Amino acid sequence: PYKYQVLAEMFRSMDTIVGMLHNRSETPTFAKVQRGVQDMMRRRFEECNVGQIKTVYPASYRFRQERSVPTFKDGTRRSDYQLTIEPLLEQEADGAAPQLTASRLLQRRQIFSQKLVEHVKEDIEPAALPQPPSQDLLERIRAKEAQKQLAQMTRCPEQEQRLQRLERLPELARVLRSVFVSERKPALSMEVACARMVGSCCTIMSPGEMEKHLLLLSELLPDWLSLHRIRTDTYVKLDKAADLAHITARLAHQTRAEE
Amino acid sequence: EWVSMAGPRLEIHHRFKNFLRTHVDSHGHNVFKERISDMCKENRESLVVNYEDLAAREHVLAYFLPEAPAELLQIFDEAALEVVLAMYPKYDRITNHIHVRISHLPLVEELRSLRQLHLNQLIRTSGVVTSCTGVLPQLSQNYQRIRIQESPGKVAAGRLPRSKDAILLADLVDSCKPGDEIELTGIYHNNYDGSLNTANGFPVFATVILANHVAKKDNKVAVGELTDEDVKMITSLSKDQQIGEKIFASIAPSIYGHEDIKRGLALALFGGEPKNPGGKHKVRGDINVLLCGDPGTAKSQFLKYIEKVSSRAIFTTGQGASAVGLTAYVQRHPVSREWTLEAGALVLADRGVCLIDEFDKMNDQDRTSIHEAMEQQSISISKAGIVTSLQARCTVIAAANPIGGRYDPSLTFSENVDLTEPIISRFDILCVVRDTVDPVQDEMLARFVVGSHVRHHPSNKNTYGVEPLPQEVLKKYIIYAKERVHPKLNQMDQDKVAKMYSDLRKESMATTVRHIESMIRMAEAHARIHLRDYVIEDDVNMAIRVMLESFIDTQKFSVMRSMRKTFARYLS
Amino acid sequence: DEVAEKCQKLFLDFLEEFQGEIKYLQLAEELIRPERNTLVVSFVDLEQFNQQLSTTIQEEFYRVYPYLCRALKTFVKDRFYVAFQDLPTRHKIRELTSSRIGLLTRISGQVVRTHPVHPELVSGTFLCLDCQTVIRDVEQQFDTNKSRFVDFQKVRIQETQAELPRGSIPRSLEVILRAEAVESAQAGDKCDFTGTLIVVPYRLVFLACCVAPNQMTVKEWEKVFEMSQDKNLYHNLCTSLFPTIHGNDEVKRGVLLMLFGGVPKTTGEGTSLRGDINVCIVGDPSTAKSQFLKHVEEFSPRAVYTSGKASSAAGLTAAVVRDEESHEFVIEAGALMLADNGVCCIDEFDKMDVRDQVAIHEAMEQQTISITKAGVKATLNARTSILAAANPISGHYDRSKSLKQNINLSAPIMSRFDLFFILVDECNEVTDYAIARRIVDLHSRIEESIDRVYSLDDIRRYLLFARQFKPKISKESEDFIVEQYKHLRQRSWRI
Ligand SMILES: Nc1ncnc2c1ncn2[C@@H]1O[C@H](COP(=O)(O)OP(=O)(O)OP(O)(O)=S)[C@@H](O)[C@H]1O
Ligand SMILES: Nc1ncnc2c1ncn2[C@@H]1O[C@H](COP(=O)(O)OP(=O)(O)OP(O)(O)=S)[C@@H](O)[C@H]1O
Ligand SMILES: [Mg+2]
Ligand SMILES: [Mg+2]
Repeated sequence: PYKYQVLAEMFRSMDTIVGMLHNRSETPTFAKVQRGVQDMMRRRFEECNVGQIKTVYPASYRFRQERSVPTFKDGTRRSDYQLTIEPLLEQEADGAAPQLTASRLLQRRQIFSQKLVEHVKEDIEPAALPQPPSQDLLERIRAKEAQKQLAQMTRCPEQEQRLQRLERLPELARVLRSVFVSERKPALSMEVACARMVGSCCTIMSPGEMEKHLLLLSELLPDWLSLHRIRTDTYVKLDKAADLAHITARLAHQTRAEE
Repeated sequence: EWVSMAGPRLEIHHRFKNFLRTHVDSHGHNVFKERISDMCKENRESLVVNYEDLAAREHVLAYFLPEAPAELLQIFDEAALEVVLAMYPKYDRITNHIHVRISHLPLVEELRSLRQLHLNQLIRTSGVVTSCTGVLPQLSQNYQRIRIQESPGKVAAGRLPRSKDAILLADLVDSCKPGDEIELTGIYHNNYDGSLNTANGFPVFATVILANHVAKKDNKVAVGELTDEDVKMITSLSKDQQIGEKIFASIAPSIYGHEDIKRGLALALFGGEPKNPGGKHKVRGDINVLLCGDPGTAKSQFLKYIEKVSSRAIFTTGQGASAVGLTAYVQRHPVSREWTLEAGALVLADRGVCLIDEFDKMNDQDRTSIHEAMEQQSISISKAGIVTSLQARCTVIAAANPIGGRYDPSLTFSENVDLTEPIISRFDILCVVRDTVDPVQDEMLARFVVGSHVRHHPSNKNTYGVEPLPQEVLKKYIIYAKERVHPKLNQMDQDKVAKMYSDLRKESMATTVRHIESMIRMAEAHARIHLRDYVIEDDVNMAIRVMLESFIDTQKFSVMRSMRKTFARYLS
Repeated sequence: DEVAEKCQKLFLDFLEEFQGEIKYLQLAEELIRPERNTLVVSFVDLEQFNQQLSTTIQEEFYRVYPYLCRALKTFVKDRFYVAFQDLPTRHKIRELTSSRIGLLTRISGQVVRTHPVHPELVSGTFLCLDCQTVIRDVEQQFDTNKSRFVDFQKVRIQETQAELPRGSIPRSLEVILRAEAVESAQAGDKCDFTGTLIVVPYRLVFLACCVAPNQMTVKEWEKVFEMSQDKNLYHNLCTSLFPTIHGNDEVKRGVLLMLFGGVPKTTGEGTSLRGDINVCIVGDPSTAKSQFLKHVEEFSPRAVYTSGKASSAAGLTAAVVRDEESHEFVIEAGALMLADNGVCCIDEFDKMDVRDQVAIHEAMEQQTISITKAGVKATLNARTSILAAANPISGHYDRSKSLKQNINLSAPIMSRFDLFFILVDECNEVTDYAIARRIVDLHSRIEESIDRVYSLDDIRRYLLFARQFKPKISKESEDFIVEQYKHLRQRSWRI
């Protein structure tokens, strides 16, 4: 039929384009194949006809949805799925990478024509392509509740602030370790260490907060981390051989105890 | 490597000879014999062979040509030379070497797309010529070194146009000009340059394309690329009696009102037919549009839309455009130090459109150079001992703001705009836009603006009463009309236009030939809109109407009422 | 090098045992793809898997990198280049010294210039011209058919403004990108590059491999949530952002709004609608004209400050300068394009010449700047919000003259500012008392006289979280806006 003739012609064009793209080590994308077919046959190319091909002879290709396809300087975002087509070719016994030679091209078009003839002897439904993945009483009650909550918060605020800092100590500690890994030094001053930690921390913080956090680390865990008062400064020394997992477990236990 | 084998090499040479002497076209004519007879008549030195026919007949040759270009091309040149000698023995006296040219390579690649993988391979590219050298002899031959930049229309915004070098030998020498859009089929070879290695500090090879075939990128290629469905849709649109209304309404959907400005801009976009009566004087077929506006009328929006729509478009601002920048200039090459021409904005605007923003900011010295290109559509550069002529056939759209920021209706149009009379005279269409406080028009503007704002949210992503056409359909219609229609003015009544022009003289001296020429090319463009090979007088009537509207818009208030009363016959 | 072989074996171990799925198996399988030839490896996974290997790689990256490539090739062949990411330490350009050569570090800068992609010959197959001997696999110390080439890009980077010490010229650095790193960076962008500092004949050059541009902690997230539910959030933010400024709260509201900013929209016709706000403050002297500029500059890290007369036309948008080495013309960035997606503050806008303001015109509305000078044609993004400060003519608002006669500004410039505030100074005893007591309290009690409802860092985090939402316009809002604009327009600074 005329429709089957057009199907065979565009299948030949698709096979030629796929071979040309694959023989030079280039990943065949749907857009390039469509552009090539449109230039070759001056006809519209669309996924429905590709699904029709897959229905006719599914063994021709493997269709995949893939990311990270370099589209040059086209402004394409990474999150855009792309439909790639991989030719299915029998592996030769010579050990060389399979290549779409003209003999294989002729074999494929002959097999496609034979499948079309078999279908006639019996429109083609396209195959499913892989898709991408009183007011006073209320006010008095409110005032009583506010007074009760105020009496509740008469407890020292610092009691919770440390707790807040207790949740921030572990992660920062990790960074601290890396800092002493990076500097090739056994001890460092407060100023430089705090500046580097702030410049590398995930949270914007003041140097004073970093100093108080370091003091809290020293007071909670003195065996790992030591402070030495020299002249007009305090210097920080750490044991780099300690296991980080056990220290993290100890910090979690201390935070639980403080809760 | 496999080709270098002597046996297959010779066998392929004789097979190519049989292809030359055996191919038959669909009409039963051996095309290459006619081609070789024509070349012998013209005493050329090159032969053109279609790659498509070779691929259809010999697949192995089509496979080999991109892979081993130099050796196979040399063999084909030898085969062509010996075929010529056998057919025309005397042809050795006029030529000693004949070269084979490969045309219509299916694989077309851009200058940006060039990588290592394409090295020493035949590639087809497209671009625009910027600078060229002279004819240089070699102790082997003719030499040409040219510099090619990417076509500005195809280049995305915000990224610089990249440049490459190309080499032409013998016949291809002097086959192109600077500022000409061409496509090339040539070999992407690499060259050894120690200066680059020393500068970058590591081995660098300067890749230079050795072109085999040169073809200027006329719109014939674009015509060939057109799908027949596009042609049938365009023809079905042409028979519509309201095609003009929908075409005008299809421009600037996001802007409300302002029928006259979009009418004039569309009429200029479709363009007239350039003429050369006698080869003694050349009558331009281009329309220059001037848009003087009070602030708040979305002139820049119109210019931006025109920039986007046009297949070839360049956008320039008033402050950043110098006289040297707009035109081609002479410069000494940093490497070879011969005088070279670098094309300006207008030169690259040839066959395209050029947009000038804030034209009232132009320095008069920069203005002086504009008139030559406006009147003659050609630029003569006489600098540093080099005198050259370059084509400047471009459609110019200029924007302007009145001095003081507000247009005074009590003054002449010349007084409100800080431009000399010749500059205004060169313009064919003048459009002034004012600001009026009309509550109903304000309601319409506000409603349309808020509706457009709601429609075009990224999360969510007429006056004539006609549905606008799709942008792609409009572009295809414009291309087909530009490249197919050539109207003829065989049914114009000269008495009516003569009387109208006498009245125009009377009422202008009470307050020229190029106005008649502008009206003529305007009627030609209006006929081109309707895809008619011959012009109907309705085109003339509409051109007269719009020209009279433009003319009366430039007059004082005390006289435009009398002008409208006098010319109420045509405006109705 | 025995340690190099040990590093190669340990990298094989990491590739083959890191995990309940091995992360790198799919990446290695995709490395077979011709367009994919570099492998991205996290540094945190390397350091958690083992520490000796991580330190050795961080310390002798140049020494073991070819061995890492060999390990990658062996691992892939059992069933190419190596890239690293997520180094926890950031360094400054002024910190780059010879003592750090060979160390794996990441550097932050701004790309100013770019060069085209060039083929670099790595291993060359040389043919002797005397005995026709083919010499293969010849490394290069800084036959084309059988040799190996790698894509190359050269980048020129400049120091960031924040890290620039006062009175210091920002130094420039050369960066080499190869393979997938090529063309991944664009001029005018700020990037962090991971790699090493190599020695070029001497000369200092950085070899880079990678480029840079829900999961927040519970307490920060809960604080943001709680402060998002405040009914008096607007006034509290207005007070906290300017604790030391008395009155003039309308200016505070306006600057807060322009900090938040609107949403940009692009029409189907490709036209972009500006989603930013431009603010003008004009007033008699002794007012707070400047202080707002300083506050917004110190608060927003993406703020640029400039004076009026000292700035030229070229310095604002961009300039065209001839490069010494290349003997061509390139573009040097201006303040507006450096302030991209930020805020630019101009002081004494009146003293600027008209020739400069006309240059500003394009960036004001079209949000882009176009250059067509000396054979250089380009368009650049200028997505900025402009805050301008000025005084009226002669420095005093003369009530004997009309309002229009009191401002010497062009009509389009007047039109293109969304908010235009004019400040007039009056002699009132209560205002004088309040101003005097505030000033003296600040002078005497510097810190204890400051009560901030929310922390500045908290405000910054909330603003960052809020800026990514894109609200929709309701129909009720639609017709309310229609009728309000009707009433407003039915009545100098034309609307
Ligand atoms: N008639 C209109 N219909 C719809 N939107 C409009 C109209 N006039 C102006 N606008 C809007 O106003 C915006 C700004 O207008 P502009 O283009 O800057 O004004 P202008 O008339 O070009 O004068 P200049 O050149 O800016 S001094 C446009 O982007 C439109 O969104
Ligand atoms: N409301 C206010 N609250 C606190 N201090 C104020 C207030 N108004 C004025 N001042 C003080 O007056 C100074 C003047 O402010 P500036 O903005 O530096 O001056 P100016 O009004 O911009 O005049 P110019 O432009 O510099 S000539 C401020 O720096 C404050 O010290
Ligand atoms: Mg405008
Ligand atoms: Mg001030």
